[PDB]
Amino acid sequence: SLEARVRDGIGILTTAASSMLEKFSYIPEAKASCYGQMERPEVPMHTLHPFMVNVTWDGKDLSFTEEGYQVHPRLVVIVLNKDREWEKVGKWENHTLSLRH
Amino acid sequence: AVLILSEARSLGLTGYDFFWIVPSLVSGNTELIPKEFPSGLISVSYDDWDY
Amino acid sequence: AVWPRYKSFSDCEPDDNHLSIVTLEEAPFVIVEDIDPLTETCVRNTVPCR
Amino acid sequence: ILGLQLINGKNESAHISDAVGVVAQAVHELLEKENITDPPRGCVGNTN
Amino acid sequence: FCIDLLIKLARTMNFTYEVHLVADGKFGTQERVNNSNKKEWNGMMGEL
Amino acid sequence: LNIAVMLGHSHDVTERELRTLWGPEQAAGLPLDVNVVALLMNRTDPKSLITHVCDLMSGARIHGLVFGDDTDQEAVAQMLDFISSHTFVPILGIHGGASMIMADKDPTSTFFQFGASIQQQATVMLKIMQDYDWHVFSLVTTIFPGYREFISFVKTTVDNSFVGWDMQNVITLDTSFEDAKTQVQLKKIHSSVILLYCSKDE
Amino acid sequence: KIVNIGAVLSTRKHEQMFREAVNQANKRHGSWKIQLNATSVTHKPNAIQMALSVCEDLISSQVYAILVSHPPTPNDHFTPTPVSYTAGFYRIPVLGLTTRMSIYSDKSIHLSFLRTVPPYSHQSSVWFEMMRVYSWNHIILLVSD
Repeated sequence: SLEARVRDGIGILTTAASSMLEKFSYIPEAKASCYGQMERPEVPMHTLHPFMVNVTWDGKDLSFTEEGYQVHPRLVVIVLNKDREWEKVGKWENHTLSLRH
Repeated sequence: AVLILSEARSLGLTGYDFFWIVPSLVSGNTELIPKEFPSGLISVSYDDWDY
Repeated sequence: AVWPRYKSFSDCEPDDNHLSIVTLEEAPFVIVEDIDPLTETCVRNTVPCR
Repeated sequence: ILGLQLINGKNESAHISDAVGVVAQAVHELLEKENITDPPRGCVGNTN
Repeated sequence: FCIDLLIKLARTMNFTYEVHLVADGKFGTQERVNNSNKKEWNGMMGEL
Repeated sequence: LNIAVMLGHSHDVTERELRTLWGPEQAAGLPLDVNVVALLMNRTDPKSLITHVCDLMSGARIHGLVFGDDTDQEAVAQMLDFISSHTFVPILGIHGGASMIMADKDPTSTFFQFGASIQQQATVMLKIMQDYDWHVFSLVTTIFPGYREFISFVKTTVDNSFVGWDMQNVITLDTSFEDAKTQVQLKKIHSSVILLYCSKDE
Repeated sequence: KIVNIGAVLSTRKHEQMFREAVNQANKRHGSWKIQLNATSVTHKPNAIQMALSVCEDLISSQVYAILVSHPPTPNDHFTPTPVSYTAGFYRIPVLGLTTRMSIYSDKSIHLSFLRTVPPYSHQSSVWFEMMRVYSWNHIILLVSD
């Protein structure tokens, strides 16, 4: 559910921030402005980035691959019915399907 | 006939191998060929070339 | 004796699944027979050759 | 050293003229069609 | 037999040979590599 | 930090009650307590997205944004990548058009999505085919970008197992779906399972 | 009845040339129906201001296609990416003129971007074509990545 999604996002962002703070106490705040007369680069490379992947949240893990995907998603397989609504049939798991019907 | 053949042209079934066949009254005037007939129609008719 | 494959209208896909084939009679390999009286088409396990 | 070079290159005038010609040809071809709808009125206002 | 055939072929053609026996021993087959999800050619066909 | 959360007009239409993710103490054990600022957006467009994100940046300096919308437009992901690349703001979407994956991202980008690649979806599809004994089928893919990777992956997976699949034919169906060309090669699908791949309207 | 063809050119002289060219093109097939007006925007630095400017100054006039070109003064640091993204949001086709980088050559990202110059690989094509004419077979390939 959406609340779980936003909670997980806040968690991963905070964990990345804590990891970067533990590495060093630099913690850059932000840039001067999104637009305007600014043209020179600001971030050293991208401030924080390599600590945003291979992170966990005390239980379920989620690490973003180099191309932007996940590595352990939560795909499910769904099907319409006579009431015109995707209900559910089975799900995915570690590497197993385990269909219901 | 011309309407149906034109409508079937705007569909798959007027290719190289889709041989059509029509009676005499579909081709009853000889020298009044419409545009929409294919170039492979086969039609039987009372002869008017000889006789 | 064979349908000359007339052009469809003016511009259709040129045929690429029709191709002529030659053959010469020999004793156990290719045998040429006549046409069956009943069911005046060729027999079931046979092909029509001009 | 055996190099290479495009003959026209930075000749933006000829490219501009030819692009305008091609777009004019395309719009003349297209505007005689069964269904035609105008482009969006602005960036802000719709997401279609 | 094959050595004589190769000698005749090399004499008729124009090349030189450096015959080396196979390392594995198997004639050659397609097989799925262990601890993976792909497959490859093993045996003498592998060196091809 | 000043993480900003931005959704709009979804099943979670509470809005006022949406201020509950990290709003209360929850699990306040990690150091560097953060401040969460919410917003509600109905419509999405390039200029509007640019203005909203830039205005948020100019005000409460965000160290990362969490997006998520309701519309089905596929290019909002590209617009978000473009925003993140030239602003150094770690944006990442969750639900909606800002999540569907279609193409890779520039190495300098910092935009991540809660999604799954085409390859994982293809693997699950083949697995669900194999369980119910439907190993005979045919592909029907349009000219939508990324179709070549899908075709190649399915072909390799079929040619790398032991079950005994039988790919009847691969159709690259293209051009307007009214003409004779669409109908001639859509009539040859004599199998019983079809594996369409296209956008929603197509 | 009336249509517009905007462009993102380099300098004012190119704008005058574009206006003269479109006026001349209006002379060939002008049997009523089409009027084919024109608009004008010059390159700008940065990227965000560029996207805002293209949105307002072009899509406020119901363009049918945009025409982009390489920046005159700077190097490739100002590639026409923002215009391509903004135009491809609505699937309005955009035409490039002198941008050869082989990154726009694929349709996966830039769905609607067709140019009028061969990007770089046709150099390899002509290399191979001349290779047989000069009769060399064994070659090596050294290239960046």
